[PDB]
Amino acid sequence: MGSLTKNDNLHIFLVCFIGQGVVNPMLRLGKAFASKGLLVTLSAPEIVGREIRKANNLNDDQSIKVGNGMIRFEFFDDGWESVNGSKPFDVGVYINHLDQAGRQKLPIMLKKHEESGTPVSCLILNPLVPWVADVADSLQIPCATLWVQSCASFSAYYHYHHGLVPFPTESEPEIDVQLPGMPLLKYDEVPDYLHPRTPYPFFGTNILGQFKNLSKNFCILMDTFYELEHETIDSITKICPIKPIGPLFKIPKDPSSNGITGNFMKVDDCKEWLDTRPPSTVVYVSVGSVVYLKQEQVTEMAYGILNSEVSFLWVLRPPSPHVLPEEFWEKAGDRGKVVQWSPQEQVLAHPATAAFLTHCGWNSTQEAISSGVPVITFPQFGDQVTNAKFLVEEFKVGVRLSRGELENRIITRDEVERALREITSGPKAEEVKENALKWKKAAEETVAKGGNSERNLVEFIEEVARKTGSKHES
Amino acid sequence: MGSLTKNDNLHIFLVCFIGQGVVNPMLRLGKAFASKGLLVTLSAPEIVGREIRKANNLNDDQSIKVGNGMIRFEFFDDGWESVNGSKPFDVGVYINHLDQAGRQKLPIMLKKHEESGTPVSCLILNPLVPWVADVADSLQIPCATLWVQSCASFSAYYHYHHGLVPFPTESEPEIDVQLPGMPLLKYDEVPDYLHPRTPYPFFGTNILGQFKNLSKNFCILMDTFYELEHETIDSITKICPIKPIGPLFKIPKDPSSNGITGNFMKVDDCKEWLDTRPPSTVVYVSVGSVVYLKQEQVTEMAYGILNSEVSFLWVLRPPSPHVLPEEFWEKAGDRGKVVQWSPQEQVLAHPATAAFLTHCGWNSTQEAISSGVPVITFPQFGDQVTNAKFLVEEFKVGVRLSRGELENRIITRDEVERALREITSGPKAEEVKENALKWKKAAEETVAKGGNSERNLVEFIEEVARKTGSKHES
Ligand SMILES: O=c1ccn([C@@H]2O[C@H](COP(=O)(O)OP(=O)(O)O)[C@@H](O)[C@H]2O)c(=O)[nH]1
Ligand SMILES: O=c1ccn([C@@H]2O[C@H](COP(=O)(O)OP(=O)(O)O)[C@@H](O)[C@H]2O)c(=O)[nH]1
Repeated sequence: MGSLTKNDNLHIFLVCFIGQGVVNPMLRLGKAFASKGLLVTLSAPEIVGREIRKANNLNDDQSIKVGNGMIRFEFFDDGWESVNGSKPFDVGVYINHLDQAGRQKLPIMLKKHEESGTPVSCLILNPLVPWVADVADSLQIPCATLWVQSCASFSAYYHYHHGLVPFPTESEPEIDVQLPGMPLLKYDEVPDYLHPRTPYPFFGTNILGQFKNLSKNFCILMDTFYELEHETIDSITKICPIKPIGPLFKIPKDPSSNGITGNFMKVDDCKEWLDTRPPSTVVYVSVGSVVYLKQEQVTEMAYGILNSEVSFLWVLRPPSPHVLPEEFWEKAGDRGKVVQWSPQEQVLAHPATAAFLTHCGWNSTQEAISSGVPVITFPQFGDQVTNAKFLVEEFKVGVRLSRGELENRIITRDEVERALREITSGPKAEEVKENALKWKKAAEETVAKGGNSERNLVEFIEEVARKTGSKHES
Repeated sequence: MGSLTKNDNLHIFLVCFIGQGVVNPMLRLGKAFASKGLLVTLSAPEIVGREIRKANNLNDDQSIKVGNGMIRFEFFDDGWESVNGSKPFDVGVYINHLDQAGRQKLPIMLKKHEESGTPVSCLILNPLVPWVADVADSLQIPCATLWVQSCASFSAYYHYHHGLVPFPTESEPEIDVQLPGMPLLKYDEVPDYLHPRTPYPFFGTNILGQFKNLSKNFCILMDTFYELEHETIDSITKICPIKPIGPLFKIPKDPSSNGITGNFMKVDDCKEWLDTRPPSTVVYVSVGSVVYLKQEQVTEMAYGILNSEVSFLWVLRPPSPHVLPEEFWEKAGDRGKVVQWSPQEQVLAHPATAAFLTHCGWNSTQEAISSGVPVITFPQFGDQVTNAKFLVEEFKVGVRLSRGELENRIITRDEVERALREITSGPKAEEVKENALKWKKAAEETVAKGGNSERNLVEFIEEVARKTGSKHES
């Protein structure tokens, strides 16, 4: 191999987009790198940097030490407030703006790190900023992308963008889709951003932008694990350099980096009330922050919860409706608790928790899998309808409530009551609970030393080290 | 009459509920009283007082001088944050809480004003705090209520609560309702909070609480004017002591009190862009802050606006979606402006404004009438469907777009385009514009010296003065 003529650290430079859905997985990846001694720069537009500085207490240089590793923050000015003015935020307009502004700002940052003696070893982007890979390719800087949805969802978008398999069109809106290494998907089980009936076609186009220059990333980091989607991963690896490294939230947390958070919203305290509950009795209900439920759907949920008589912890976050029935609060004093934002990981790990009524976002899908908590699937849009199909039919840890908002119907209180009673007692409840405990074990092993996800991460670091030549001068 | 043996001022004590929809009309009434030399106390729960102190710059005693009159603020602790805790806000829960807390706090405030030499002469409440009239009656303190919807809407709720006329029920959901002095209302033209199909039955119950003890108010102040609803007012006055004093926003504003505002949201600047527009060309589009439009409806609005080719000023306020088509912004550079919160009164008074696409809330309905601006009716829920029927069929200043969200259908872009083109040219556009200019004149006269609304206000002040005996000691 040759005698050592240099002993440089590596410098990982992550580039975020907007919102907690990108910052948190990106920040979790950066904390893993910093615990292994690498210098990590979390970079983001200034509109994100305002929320990061407000949520945390960053010092004058905005950096924390983790051994010889480090997590530092470098926010760049996207010029958005000056250009956008009084207009309401439009993510379709913004993503194009960040493309132009990012291509101007990133080379300046990278050139400065080169002059300052801290050259960037690897850029890591996400699907909504694929221009990072263009700048990386032009500078001969290795780059990788962090896919934060399931591998099933990746395979759907890949085959759609490349036209490798017939998808539902306006002429045939209801044909099934058979993807390699996947179960057969119904027309409404494909990530419905890609379906012609979607009200959000722009969300699909934005995700599809990752695939136009995907081959510029030498590695596709995935927030999933091999045991969970082994058949889909086997089929995709033959085409793309994907490497499952998830669940990102289950990687061992280093205490010297646990002070940093990517969550921007206040967290209500659920631990105190959960501790008073008998084990495996509370049904945790949450649709996240992006889902906005109509009043009529909330009412049927309240009556279903009330008629089911189950104990519950309901995350009912309003915008800036929603009134619950009066009879609900008469009985809620003994049975349930209603909050606006819960500590979901802590809640799913509590011994009082029995099930998770969820909208089936991929983070929640993985957190339920990793916690051994069975689910009631209540998908709304996007890849949720896909995650819901896997939770119930493939992972076999779930009970179905709805098929997504494109079904265009209110889920009645009788449907809510039946699903709640089914996940809490009877033969189906025992089956999905047992399967969920086998997924909890598999998730805890893949991130442990020697696990599939842990090995792929160290392999990525070593591959970066080889490309950088961190121990051989030139 | 007798020799004068005292020379006291009056003390008007207004009690608000929550939100700008109550604070602003209440504050406008208080400013009118203070310009006529009366001491005015604007009272509200502390959760409102936080927004009032943040929006304004109140001194240590929180009072402004207007001649010998005065506007002062006295916020009381409703104990809500301690009781509610981590629960999301529920107006159904809150209104009952404010009932219990209000009945405890108001007598303490009133008793203190009595001991401090500033006894309250008249209490003025609103329909969502009718317990004020109970406390006023027990203390022999005159009280009046401020009805902030149309007289047509009052007559609907009055006859419903008293069962004087058959309304739509679950058995007969589609029968018409004939109210005295009113045009025939279709089943979906009754304020739909009262219809069995409403998703918000609690909003109707809350308003109906005003009528259970309405007869304790010696006067019912109305934010309408006689010329506008003369036939309905004639029929109601025979039963109830109503006195139209509106439009409240068109009462002459005193400069020494114009610094106080009841609006809590930031105001984008539209005057600069409107000044560059040729006269009577811009279609102002706004659904207020309470209406939350789905993405699919926003898309059709954008394409209708774009295909209509009209100039526009669109108030598109998102919660804390909503993405507009890319083709929209290519053409919006020359034709339109999109903001999050506009100065609506200033916008409706600008000579460039041509029409108002509105959700037909009563404040917006009156502001369009008072400004001489024709409307496209786009009602959502509540009394809006009633205001929309009057705007188009009775006031004859409007063009109909939809019949409310209970119709349960997306208004297509072709319907948006047809309505936009109809209000901006052709014979209907000339007719509704001419009628709107006749309502502008009638509105400006009723608030001027000698007008119907102005006389009813001075008559109310004199009646308070007689009950108080402000010039004769005992
Ligand atoms: O009350 C809540 C709801 C959600 N979450 C977290 O927020 C993220 C949302 O995940 P998901 O991908 O399902 O939501 P989406 O992308 O659909 O908004 C997850 O990490 C959850 O654990 C949380 O901490 N508290
Ligand atoms: O962009 C906007 C929208 C509304 N308004 C004002 O807010 C009030 C809302 O009136 P309305 O009763 O129609 O609304 P709602 O009660 O339905 O929310 C009116 O005084 C409007 O002039 C405003 O100043 N700017």
